[PDB]
Amino acid sequence: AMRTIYVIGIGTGSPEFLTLQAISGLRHAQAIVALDQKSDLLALRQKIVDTHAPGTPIYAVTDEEEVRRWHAERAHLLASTIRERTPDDGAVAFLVWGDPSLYDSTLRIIEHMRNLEDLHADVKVIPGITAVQVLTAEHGILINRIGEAIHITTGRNLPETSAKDRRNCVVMLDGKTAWQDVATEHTYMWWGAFLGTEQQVLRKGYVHEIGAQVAELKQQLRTEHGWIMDTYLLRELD
Ligand SMILES: C[S@@+](CC[C@H](N)C(=O)[O-])C[C@H]1O[C@@H](n2cnc3c(N)ncnc32)[C@H](O)[C@@H]1O
Ligand SMILES: [Mg+2]
Repeated sequence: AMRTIYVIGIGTGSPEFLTLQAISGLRHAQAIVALDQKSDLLALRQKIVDTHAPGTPIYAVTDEEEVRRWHAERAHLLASTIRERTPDDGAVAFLVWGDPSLYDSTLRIIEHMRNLEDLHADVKVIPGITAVQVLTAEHGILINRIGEAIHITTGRNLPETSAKDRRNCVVMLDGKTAWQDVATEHTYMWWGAFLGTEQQVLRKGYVHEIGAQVAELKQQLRTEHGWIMDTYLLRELD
């Protein structure tokens, strides 16, 4: 009939964040794919699979005109791999850090690939715990004040974000230190890096007070580990 493609959120930093639904999907997949270096992450991901889908290898796919050429080749690669490793009624799982819906290209890639390679499949998305949810849980805070909007955005977008939206915003994908550029005396920040993991680091306080310190810390950690992923929440406590 058709194959099932599970797109499975595997959470952030720890195997404890996996849902029952995710575990069922992993255990029923006849093949596992991940579109991707960060050795710590590869190791965490393998640990999740070793625990729940032991005996199933992870097929990890890694990267002008060249990008467009790579996408076509990647599409052919994915379709061929799926057809080889699963029967016509079988199931493949794609692993996605956090939740598949949030700042991730896997679903888009799958949809493009299916169209280009004429791959008949039922796509089923399985939610997972996002970095945002780990940040708020580890700090023991609410993501909003009563009735308040929540603006989730990127470091690149932050300087162009309205003051009104910056009253309660979550910032992802910040390669720099964008809190320094938008803070007032009332701006409070909850920050975290390597959330969920044994190398988790949390900081909080007024940007007035801690912003330069966290900027220094983020560089220290990046030099040490070779990379860093942080998420933070800014709130105007006026
Ligand atoms: C490519 S997006 C993927 C988001 C993912 N789908 C999710 O639901 O969390 C990567 C961004 O997520 C955040 N991030 C992911 N893992 C993190 C972690 N363990 N600690 C802190 N931030 C993390 C950072 O903002 C990072 O730049
Ligand atoms: Mg205040």
